[PDB]
Amino acid sequence: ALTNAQILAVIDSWEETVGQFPVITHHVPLGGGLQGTLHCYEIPLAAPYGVGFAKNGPTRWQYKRTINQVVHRWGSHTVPFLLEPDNINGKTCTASHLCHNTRCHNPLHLCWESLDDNKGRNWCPGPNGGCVHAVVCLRQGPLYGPGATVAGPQQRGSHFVV
Amino acid sequence: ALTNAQILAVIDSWEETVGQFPVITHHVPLGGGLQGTLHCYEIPLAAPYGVGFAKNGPTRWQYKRTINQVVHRWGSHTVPFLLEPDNINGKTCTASHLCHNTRCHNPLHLCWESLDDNKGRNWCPGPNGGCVHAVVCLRQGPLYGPGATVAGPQQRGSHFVV
DNA sequence: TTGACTCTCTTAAGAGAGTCA
DNA sequence: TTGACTCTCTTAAGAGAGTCA
Ligand SMILES: [Mg+2]
Ligand SMILES: [Mg+2]
Ligand SMILES: [Zn+2]
Ligand SMILES: [Zn+2]
Ligand SMILES: [Zn+2]
Ligand SMILES: [Zn+2]
Repeated sequence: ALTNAQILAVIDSWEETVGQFPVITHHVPLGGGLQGTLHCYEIPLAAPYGVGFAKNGPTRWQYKRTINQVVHRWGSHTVPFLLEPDNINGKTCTASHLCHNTRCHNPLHLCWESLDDNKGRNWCPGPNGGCVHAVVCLRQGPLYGPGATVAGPQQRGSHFVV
Repeated sequence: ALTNAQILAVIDSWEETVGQFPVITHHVPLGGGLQGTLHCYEIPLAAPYGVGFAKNGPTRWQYKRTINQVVHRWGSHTVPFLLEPDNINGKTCTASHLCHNTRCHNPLHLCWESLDDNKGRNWCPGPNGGCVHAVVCLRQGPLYGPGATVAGPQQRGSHFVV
């Protein structure tokens, strides 16, 4: 809600509830042929999810609290960042999973960045493979690799140059 | 159904027409601090675009040919790939700009790959910066770099471990 | 047969808000 | 007040199809 105290109280309640989510260990590629381990705090697959939490989509949740007799609601991963600017360079800030695990609500696996920065982590080579993200990746992106391109650049005639 | 010969004729007419589009020289990052040059064949900003071409969205066009009294229509960048498989790994193939210039219709700047592979090129370090795409990038992706993350991973209490 | 418009849809990373009990 | 559902929306890489003359 409006006050900094009220916002801190929301973050604190969220952390306490998410802190009781099951901790699931995931071994992950780091890049450079190395492997690491992440501990994701995973929201349950079905209700009940935790005090204040409800599912609005297959992989979407919201956190809600009643403050000053009014319901305040947020996307479930946005709560750690309620004191941060909600835009950057005219682009909306989004909660971005460094662990690429949507059910995870571990704030140590989240950052707050444009949707383009968020998406791009999917292809990052990872913290031991050349990640240049200033807020460093925790793992190689799941889509990193050579791809599966069916056909490359080509022409039949002689009208084009690269 | 259109025969192989008829499809080749469509591709040839498309190439003839696109080859007469304005050719614009662009200096581009290649990765590794190097600069290169791409020559884009750019569809006009407003009608007329060229024989067979029409705009269906702000940066979307279609190519249309009428063969034996039947109207056939294709997305304007898909025509080079009409003799190729149209899916791979259960994913639809998409025209993918290696030059990242949507108006460009140079077939030497296009490849044919899944939408995920397509998107990922936006963040590629480039052919001189570590590109691992099997069909190599022509330039560093426009969104490559450290990003502009507003807030990184953080907690207020001690409920979490990474 | 052709041009120049019109409309809505897909995907996978993210969102806000309403209906009931 | 809290829980458990419902719906549609945003973005930026990409699509198919209709109307009229
Ligand atoms: Mg993400
Ligand atoms: Mg692209
Ligand atoms: Zn996680
Ligand atoms: Zn990274
Ligand atoms: Zn081009
Ligand atoms: Zn590449």
